[PDB]
Amino acid sequence: VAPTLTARLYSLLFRRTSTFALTIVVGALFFERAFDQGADAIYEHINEGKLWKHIKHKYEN
Amino acid sequence: ELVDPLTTVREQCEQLEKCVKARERLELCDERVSSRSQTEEDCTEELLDFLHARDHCVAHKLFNSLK
Amino acid sequence: TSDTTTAFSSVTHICRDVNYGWIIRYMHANGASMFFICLYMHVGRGLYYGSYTF
Amino acid sequence: TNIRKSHPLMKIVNNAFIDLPAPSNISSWWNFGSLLGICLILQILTGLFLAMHYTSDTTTAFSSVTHICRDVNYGWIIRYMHANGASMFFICLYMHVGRGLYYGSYTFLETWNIGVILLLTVMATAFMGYVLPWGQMSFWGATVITNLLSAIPYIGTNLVEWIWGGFSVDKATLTRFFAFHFILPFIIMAIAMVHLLFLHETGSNNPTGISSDVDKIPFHPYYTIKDILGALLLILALMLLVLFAPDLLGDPDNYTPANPLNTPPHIKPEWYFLFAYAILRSIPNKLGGVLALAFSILILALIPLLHTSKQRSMMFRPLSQCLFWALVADLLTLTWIGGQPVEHPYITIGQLASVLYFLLILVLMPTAGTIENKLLKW
Amino acid sequence: IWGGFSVDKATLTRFFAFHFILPFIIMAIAMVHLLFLHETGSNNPTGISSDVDK
Amino acid sequence: SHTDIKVPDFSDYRRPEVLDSTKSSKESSEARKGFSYLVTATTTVGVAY
Amino acid sequence: SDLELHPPSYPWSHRGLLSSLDHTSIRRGFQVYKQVCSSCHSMDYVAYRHLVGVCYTEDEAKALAEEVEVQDGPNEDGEMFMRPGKLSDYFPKPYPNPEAARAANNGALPPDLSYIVRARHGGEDYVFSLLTGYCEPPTGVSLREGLYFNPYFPGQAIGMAPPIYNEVLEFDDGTPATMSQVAKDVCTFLRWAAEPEHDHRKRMGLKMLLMMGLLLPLVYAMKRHKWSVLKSRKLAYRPPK
Amino acid sequence: GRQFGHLTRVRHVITYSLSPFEQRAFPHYFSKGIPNVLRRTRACILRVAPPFVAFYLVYTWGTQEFEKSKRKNPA
Ligand SMILES: CCCCCCCCCCCCCCCCC[C@@H](O)O[C@H](CO[C@H](O)CCCCCCCCCCCCCCC)COP(=O)(O)OCC[N+](C)(C)C
Ligand code: HEC
Ligand code: HEC
Ligand code: HEC
Ligand code: HEC
Ligand SMILES: CO/C(=C/C(N)=O)[C@H](C)[C@H](/C=C/c1csc(-c2csc([C@@H](C)/C=C/C=C/C(C)C)n2)n1)OC
Repeated sequence: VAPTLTARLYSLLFRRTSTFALTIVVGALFFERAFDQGADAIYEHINEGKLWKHIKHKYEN
Repeated sequence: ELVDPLTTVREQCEQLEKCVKARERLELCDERVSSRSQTEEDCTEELLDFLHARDHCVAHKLFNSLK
Repeated sequence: TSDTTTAFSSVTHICRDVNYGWIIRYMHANGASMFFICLYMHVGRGLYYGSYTF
Repeated sequence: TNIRKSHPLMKIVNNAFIDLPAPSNISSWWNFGSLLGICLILQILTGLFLAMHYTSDTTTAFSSVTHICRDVNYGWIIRYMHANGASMFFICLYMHVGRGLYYGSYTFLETWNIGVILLLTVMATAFMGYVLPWGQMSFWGATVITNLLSAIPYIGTNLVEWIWGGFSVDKATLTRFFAFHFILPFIIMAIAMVHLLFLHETGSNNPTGISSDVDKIPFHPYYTIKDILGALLLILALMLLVLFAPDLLGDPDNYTPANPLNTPPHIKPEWYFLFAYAILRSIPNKLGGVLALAFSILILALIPLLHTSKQRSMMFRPLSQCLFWALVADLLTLTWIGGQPVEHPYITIGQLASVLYFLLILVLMPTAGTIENKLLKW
Repeated sequence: IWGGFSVDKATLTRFFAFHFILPFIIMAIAMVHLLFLHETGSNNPTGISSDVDK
Repeated sequence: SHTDIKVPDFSDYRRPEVLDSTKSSKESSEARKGFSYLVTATTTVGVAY
Repeated sequence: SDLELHPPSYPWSHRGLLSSLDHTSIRRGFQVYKQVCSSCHSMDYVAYRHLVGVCYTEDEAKALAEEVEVQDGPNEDGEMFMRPGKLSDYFPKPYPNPEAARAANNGALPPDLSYIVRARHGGEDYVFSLLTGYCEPPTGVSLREGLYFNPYFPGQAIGMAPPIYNEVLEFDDGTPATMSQVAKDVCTFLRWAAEPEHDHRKRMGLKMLLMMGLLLPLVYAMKRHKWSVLKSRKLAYRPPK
Repeated sequence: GRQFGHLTRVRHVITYSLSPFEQRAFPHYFSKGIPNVLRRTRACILRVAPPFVAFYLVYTWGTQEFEKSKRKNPA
């Protein structure tokens, strides 16, 4: 964090509206993965075994 | 044979401060409708008052050890 | 009505049972193509007269 | 020179949403105008996607609604987005009219009277809306309201039967109500753009009621971003209501199909009709009941003729502030009472509040303004 | 566009909704049509400008 | 007389990277735009989802 | 009588402010409809395919479907035949028309059971309270013997005879079939057979709350910085002479 | 409609503004905001609260008078 990470993020990506856009769309794709299942994992913990995804192996051929 | 959790914990509910109090006014209504000639001052009212105090307690503990 | 079961019948219901429904129904059906003759006249005129330059 | 200023389409947008001279000091209370526009559009997009799978006949009306929720992919959200957006649209309407009273905005005659017509139309819409599921409340609510029109002197019965398509709220009425409920939000939108035309002829009012020509700021970016933030809050309030409590505002009777014989014990409007239902039920007479319900809303068209104050806003008017909140708290009373049966404590205070609504607007607040003028030696 | 694997139940009702809305969008697009037009006024049979005889 | 017009002191509002009158703002312009543009980029990313 | 009594608030595994349905107990409750309330109670809006992925697997659901005769569409001959149950079949209609419900179920008409925890005030707590809170008539009032007695019923009397007594079936996977258990499970099934989307909305609602928690401070920050040019502006009036 | 440069006549008012990138979005958010919010509340409590209290007590009495009416006490 030598000339600040935000400063280098500005000069490398935020300056031109093109690389600013590209950072958002690349970022929107990364974030969608880390959030969808990342929030699903928190939804798992409040319903530890009362979901069908946990029951699964009880009725298997 | 067959141990129902409702009636097991309902006995703890019937034995509560505000609960017996509502059975006292139910009984005094009982021994007045039965005692008099041909009234219509019936005890559907006092019945519901007891069940109000009783079933409030029922909900608090009922679900603790239900499989 | 919008369902398969009643779509065809409601259309008939209009023509047969609904007061002056038959006129409304045919006014629509014929107006649809009357709308097309005007569209065709109007586009044609645009070509002929160079109106398209707008 | 500037493309954004001189193009016969971009020019019209620029002068309404971008370069518009707006007051520097408009409250969060000014957000409801845009939030209404969001609400109107939201109802259109959920409405259409609902109209795609919904049927208009008695035989299939209730079932198609279920079909949407159960079978149609993400149909349950679209359905509840609609139902909750309907009343979200009403909270914004109520905030917006209230703000108009408080701040003296009504002095813009044309733009205000158009807004009254917007209100009647959005309410005429929602009343036709709730009938469509064909639940018990759909039918009997439809029955209770329509039957009132039998009271109009010589013209009475012929009118109600004409709106009915028969002698009761029947087969004809459902489908007919659907057609009117499809078209009315579009007419609403057209009337809403004239509303915005008349408005832009003066620009906005502000909290002070003094003219803001000496301190105008451009609608972008200040009000673009203030409306962006405000819309995020609307989605929060609409989505908490949809993803956690989709029936909190909803009546359970509407979850059983309509029965024209078996009439339910309570006849409960959706909350946004409760104050008006109260005003109507309070008066015993048939003709008078409807004429009081009518008067309950058309009264807003009188408020400008009954501006008595030398100042525009209530901001510097303490007596008028108290009389305003009396009107809000009184309207809160009419609401609660409307959702109650016509038994002992409720007949009296419900009738009493009714008199107060009218005495407050027609007499009390016009007097406060005269006194308030006199205290300033004006 | 089908709501399935053929022109089914879904398609009728869906087509109805689109057929209700589209004439209103038509009207809105028709008023812009008239806006752009009034910016020049009408053309005439000759194709010469009529500013000298309006 | 127009020479009396000094700009009111802004220290109360100034971002800390630009509180020093003897310090060049250019040193911190990069980092300062960075923060406010990151907020925006993150916002759009959230809206996009 | 007209005067009422309301259900308490039994602490269900799904009426928590964000919590999903108990999937093991949606299963048990299906059975409590299957050989008990299927003989007087319609469930017209729940099909067999709906049970898949929720409580049972693909095979189990088909296996339960095949258990009864369904009137299938007309053959080539022109008469309606009867076939084993498929996955896409609706839940069996006990009465051909609600008028047959009147004559063959002790005067009164039993209501449709899909959407039951949403059509009665208080919801599942009410149905649990009506099912579990059965008692003997009070003094002064005589129940007309073509009608029973329940305190939770609005009119106190009327209609339904109660099959909620201990063990009307043995539960598939090691579970004691008591009164409070057999009443709980139906309700935990009827919640699902009124609002199936329950879990999804709550899953989405969490995502909405987490999204707003990130978005609301960030948009506010966008607004403030834009508005800051105005919020720190200094005025000075310098009139002449 | 009206546009800038045509709104009204204004003479002798200097305005000093700062760039948003030069300043902080929340200068003293809690140290000034909280003093302000109470000040704002105190300014209006005697003007907004009294009808709501009056409603609340009518609501609480009215509902208490509703239930305590249909039940009897003699024959
Ligand atoms: C109408 C009903 C809906 C209600 C919606 C209400 C909810 C609010 C959400 C509304 C959206 C508001 C967006 C938030 C405003 C942020 C401003 C944003 O638009 O950025 C602007 C510029 O826009 C972006 O740069 C564009 C980025 C594009 C990112 C992609 C977006 C996702 C769309 C996917 C595109 C693919 C098309 C789809 C094909 C199928 C200006 O940026 P600025 O803060 O001034 O910074 C200046 C730029 N610098 C740094 C270079 C100096
Ligand atoms: C199996 C465990 C069930 C469940 C969950 C329910 N029933 Fe019945 N029921 C029957 C009749 C004739 C009535 C009508 C009585 C009246 O006039 O109200 C009912 C009523 C219901 C209700 C509605 C009551 C209410 O909530 O207001 C509910 C929720 C309900 N039942 C659930 C008849 C039968 C029957 C044949 C005699 C059997 C078997 C069942 N019921 C079993 C069940
Ligand atoms: C008669 C009550 C009335 C109703 C109802 C009403 N309007 Fe308004 N509206 C007004 C008035 C008066 C103003 C002027 C407010 C001002 O500038 O202070 C206004 C302002 C607005 C604004 C500008 C932003 C603002 O809030 O000042 C918009 C946008 C708006 N109205 C749209 C709508 C929409 C959409 C509807 C719902 C169809 C509607 N209004 C309902 C009377 C109302
Ligand atoms: C691209 C073909 C085209 C179509 C299709 C078309 N317009 Fe036009 N329209 C034009 C042009 C070009 C003109 C200019 C004609 C001129 O002035 O000579 C015009 C002129 C008109 C005029 C002015 C009167 C006149 O005839 O010059 C009206 C009104 C009109 N259009 C409305 C409509 C309506 C309504 C529709 C159906 C929705 C429509 N038009 C369809 C291109 C067309
Ligand atoms: C595309 C036509 C369409 C538009 C536009 C429309 N809706 Fe609806 N709305 C429907 C249909 C279809 C239903 C019935 C399905 C349902 O209940 O979800 C309905 C349902 C309703 C309901 C009953 C809610 C419920 O589920 O209990 C209300 C209330 C309502 N709409 C109000 C409105 C309002 C207010 C507007 C905006 C002025 C509007 N709608 C816009 C077609 C429309
Ligand atoms: C369809 O029924 C219902 C709908 C609902 N959304 O609550 C309620 C259950 C019902 C309605 C109550 C109610 C009260 S008050 C009202 C209403 C309907 S309509 C209207 C007037 C003011 C509007 C007239 C518009 C006329 C234009 C066409 C010119 N007021 N409806 O309760 C009986």
